[PDB]
Amino acid sequence: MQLNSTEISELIKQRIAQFNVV
Amino acid sequence: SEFITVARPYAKAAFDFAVEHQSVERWQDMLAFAAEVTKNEQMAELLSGALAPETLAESFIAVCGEQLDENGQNLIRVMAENGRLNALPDVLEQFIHLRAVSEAT
Repeated sequence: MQLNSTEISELIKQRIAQFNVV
Repeated sequence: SEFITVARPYAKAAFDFAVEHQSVERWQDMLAFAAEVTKNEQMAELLSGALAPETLAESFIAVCGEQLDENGQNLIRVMAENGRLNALPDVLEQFIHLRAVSEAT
């Protein structure tokens, strides 16, 4: 399922490794 | 402010890239020490003090002894941004299993 905190994984992967790189 | 479910993806999303850059090995310590300080009476209150994530975001990476790579600083802020930076152990337990899954296939 993609909508609750459990799906934020992909958003995390982009911020956890590339937060200050947007 | 209790998104315990956010730790599940945090432990994995933070592991996904930690594997590509071979960080998982040294990365395990960062999460182990981070999860240990979040479940510390004094650190627990310091983290859950106000709605502002900054007070607990930089305070956490600092008490660790600045021993966290870029992702360690990016994760704690995002984790605080969601009003649940104190859920570091919530992700640690999940991350330990991810290693067993990676150390099995």
